[PDB]
Amino acid sequence: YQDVNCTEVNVFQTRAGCLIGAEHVNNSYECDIPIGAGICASYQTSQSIIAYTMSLGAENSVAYSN
Amino acid sequence: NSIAIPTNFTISVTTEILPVSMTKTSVDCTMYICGDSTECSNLLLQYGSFCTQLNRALTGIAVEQDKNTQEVFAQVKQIYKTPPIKDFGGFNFSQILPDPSKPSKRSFIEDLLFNKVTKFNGLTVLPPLLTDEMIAQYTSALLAGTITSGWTFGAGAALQIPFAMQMAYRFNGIGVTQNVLYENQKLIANQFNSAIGKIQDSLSSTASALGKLQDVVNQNAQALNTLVKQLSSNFGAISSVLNDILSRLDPPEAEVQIDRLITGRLQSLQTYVTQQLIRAAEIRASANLAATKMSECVLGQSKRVDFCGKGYHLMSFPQSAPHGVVFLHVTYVPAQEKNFTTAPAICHDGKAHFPREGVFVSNGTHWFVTQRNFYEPQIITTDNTFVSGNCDVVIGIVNNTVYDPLQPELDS
Amino acid sequence: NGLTVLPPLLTDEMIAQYTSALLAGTITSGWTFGAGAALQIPFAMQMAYRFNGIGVTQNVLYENQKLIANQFNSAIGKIQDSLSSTASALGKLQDVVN
Amino acid sequence: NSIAIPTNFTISVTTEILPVSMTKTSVDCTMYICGDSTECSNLLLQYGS
Amino acid sequence: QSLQTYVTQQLIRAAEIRASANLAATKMSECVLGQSKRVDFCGKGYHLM
Ligand SMILES: *[C@@H]1O[C@H](CO)[C@@H](O[C@@H]2O[C@H](CO)[C@@H](O)[C@H](O)[C@H]2NC(C)=O)[C@H](O)[C@H]1NC(C)=O
Ligand SMILES: *[C@@H]1O[C@H](CO)[C@@H](O[C@@H]2O[C@H](CO)[C@@H](O)[C@H](O)[C@H]2NC(C)=O)[C@H](O)[C@H]1NC(C)=O
Ligand SMILES: *[C@@H]1O[C@H](CO)[C@@H](O[C@@H]2O[C@H](CO)[C@@H](O)[C@H](O)[C@H]2NC(C)=O)[C@H](O)[C@H]1NC(C)=O
Ligand SMILES: *[C@@H]1O[C@H](CO)[C@@H](O)[C@H](O)[C@H]1NC(C)=O
Repeated sequence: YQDVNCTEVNVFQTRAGCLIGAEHVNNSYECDIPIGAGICASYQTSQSIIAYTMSLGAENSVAYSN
Repeated sequence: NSIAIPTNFTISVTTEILPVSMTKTSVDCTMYICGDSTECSNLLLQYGSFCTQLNRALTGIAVEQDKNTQEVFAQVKQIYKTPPIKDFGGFNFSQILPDPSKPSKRSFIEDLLFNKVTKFNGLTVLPPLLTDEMIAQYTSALLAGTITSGWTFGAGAALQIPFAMQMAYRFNGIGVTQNVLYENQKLIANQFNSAIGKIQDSLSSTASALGKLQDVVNQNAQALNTLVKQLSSNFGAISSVLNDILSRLDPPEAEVQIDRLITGRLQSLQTYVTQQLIRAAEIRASANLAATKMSECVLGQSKRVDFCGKGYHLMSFPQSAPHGVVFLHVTYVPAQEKNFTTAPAICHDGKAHFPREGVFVSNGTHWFVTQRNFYEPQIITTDNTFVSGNCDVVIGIVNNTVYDPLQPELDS
Repeated sequence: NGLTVLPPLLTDEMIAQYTSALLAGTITSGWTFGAGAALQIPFAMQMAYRFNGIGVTQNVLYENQKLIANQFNSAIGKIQDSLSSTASALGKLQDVVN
Repeated sequence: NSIAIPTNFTISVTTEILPVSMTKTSVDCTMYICGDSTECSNLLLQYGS
Repeated sequence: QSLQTYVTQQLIRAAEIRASANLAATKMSECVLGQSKRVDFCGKGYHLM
C-alpha cells in the first residue's frame, strides 16, 4: 500500500508504504522482487513470501599493506 | 628542428557531474481526470485503453530509473573497505572516504554535494530501490577497491598493492617512467592533497557546480506543476471543477461538459507522459555514459582523450550525489617546458640510430635522449637506441656519438 | 505564421576560427594541445610518434618519408574530386536540412 | 605454419560527415494557432498552458 | 494538436542530433586531439590522425 501508514489500512513497515502478507526477515539476501527504499521480497523459507533489506554483495576487507 | 619537452608537472583534479536518475513519478490517470466521480469515470471508459496505457508508460520509466542507478553504481561484486591504517604513501583520501561519525556513512565531499542539490490529484512519487545509504556503500566499495587494489578488482579479485606502486603503473600508462613518481613522490602526494582541498572549496561556494543535477530536478518539478495547473482549465466547459458541473446539471447536459474536461485532461496527461519519456531517454543516455565511465575510468585507466578530464588520465574516484554521480578525475598535466633542438636520428659510424623510447634533444652543446612527457636527459648509448639503415636516408639526421657500455669493460 | 529561425551563437566564420585552431594545433603540436598547452614538435617527428601508436616501427616513416608525404597529399587531392563531383557525399547534412 | 606480413602501406584519408546541430526554429504558437484575432485568442486561453 | 505533433517530432529529432553532436564531440576529442586505438572508430585502417 504505497504512501499509506499501516494505521490507514502479517505486516512489515517500509519507507515505500505498508507491506501486508510478507514475513519480515532480519537477514539480507540479493534482490529478487524489488519493493523500494532497499527492501526486496522473495518466496523462501514451509514456504512463504519474505521481505528483507537487500544485500549489496559479500563484504570484504582487501588485505592492503604498504 | 625544435621540440618542447616538459620539465615539470602538476597533478590536477577535476570534477565531472552526470545525472543518473530522475524522480520516479506515478500518475493515476483515472483519479487525475475524474477525481472521485462515478459519472466522469464511466465516460472516461469510453476512451478504452487511453488511460491505462499512460499508467504503463510511466511505470516503464519508473522501472528503468532503478536500472540506471544499478548499472552505474553496482559494478562491484563485493563491498570493499579500506584498512584502519591509512598508509597510502602520503596520499590523503580522508575527504573522499566515508565518515564513520555520520548517521549515513558518506564522505565529506559527498555531504557537500547533497547539501547543494535541492499532490492529492493522483500524483505520487515512488522511492528509489537503492537508498542514499546504499549508494554510499557502493561508492565506498568502488573507492576502497580503487585505492587498495587498483584495477585488479575490476577484472577479477582485488589484489592488494602499495598505493605508491599503483601510482607507478598509472604513470607508466601515460608514458612517464615510474622512477619519476618515486623520485617525486612527496611532490605528487602534496599536489594531490592540495587538489582535493580545492575541490571542496569550489563545491562549497559555487552553487552552479551542480547545475546538471539541479536542472533535472527543476525540469521534473516544472512538468508536474504544469500538469497540476491544467486541472484549473475549463477547456470549453462551464467550469474546471467537476463537482460544480455535476451539482448543477442533469446527466444529459452534464455529460457534455464533462466530455470537454475529459478531453482536455486526457490530452494533458498524454503531453506530460510524452515529455517524460523523451526526458527519460536523455537521462538514460547520461546514465549509460556514467556507467561507461565508471568501468573505463574508476575501475581501469583511460587512454581515451578527455574522456576522464583534460590531461593524461591517472585514476578517478566516484562520489554520490542526489540523482547522479560525481567523478573526481585525477590527471597528469605537463606544467613547465623548455625549447630543445631535436633530430629524428643520430649518425655514429654511418649507421642511423633511432631512440627505442623518447626523443633526441640538444641543449646547444650536447645530445641526449629523453622521455617525451618529461625532461630527463640521458647519455645516448646503444642501450637507448636501435640501428636501422644508414645516414644517407633520414632527413634531418645529425652527427653525434653513441656510447657503447661494453667498450670500457673490454678496454680495461 | 509565428514561425522564425534564430541564428546560431557561433557564426560560420567563428566555427572556421575554431576548426583552424584545432587544425593549427593538430599540425604544429600533435595531441599535446589536448593535454596541456601546445608543445611544438616537427611534423616528421609527430607522424613518427603516430606510427609507433599503430605499432609500426618509426624508421618505417623516415625511410619512406617522401612516399608517405606524397600519399597524404594525393589522398587529400581525391577529397576535392569526391566533394566537387558528387553532391550525394553530403547526404547526412542535406537529410537533416530536408 | 603460415603468416602473411604486409610489405607496403597505403595512407588513406576518409571523409566522415556528421550532423552537429539543426536549424534553431522557434514558433510563436499564439500567432500560429490564432493569428491577429482577439476572439480566437480568448478561446485559446481556455487551454491553459 | 498539429503544433504538438511538430514539437514532439522536433524533440525526438533533436535527441537524434544531440546523440550525433556527442558522437562528433567524442570523435573530435579522441581522433583530432589524440590518436585512437579504437578499431574502425576513425574509418578503415589503423588510425594516424
Ligand atoms: C616543480 O614545481 C613545484 C611547484 O609546483 C616546485 O616545488 C616548489 O618549490 C619552491 C621553491 O622553488 C617552494 O617554495 C614551493 O613551496 C614548492 N612547492 C611544492 C608544492 O612543493 C618543484 O621544486 C619544481 N620542480 C622542479 C624540478 O623544477
Ligand atoms: C588529511 O587532511 C586532513 C585535513 O583535511 C587532516 O586533518 C586535520 O588535522 C589537523 C591536525 O594536524 C587538525 O587540526 C584539523 O582540524 C584536521 N582537519 C580535519 C578536517 O579533520 C588529516 O590529519 C590528514 N591526514 C593525513 C594522514 O595526513
Ligand atoms: C657528418 O659526418 C660525416 C663524416 O663522418 C660527414 O661526411 C663528409 O661529407 C663531405 C661533403 O660531402 C665530404 O667532403 C667529406 O669527405 C665527408 N667525410 C668523410 C669522413 O667521409 C658529413 O658531412 C657530416 N654531416 C654534417 C651535417 O655535419
Ligand atoms: C621557445 O622559443 C619561442 C620563440 O618565439 C619563445 O617565444 C618561447 O617562449 C620559447 N619557450 C621557452 C620554454 O623558452
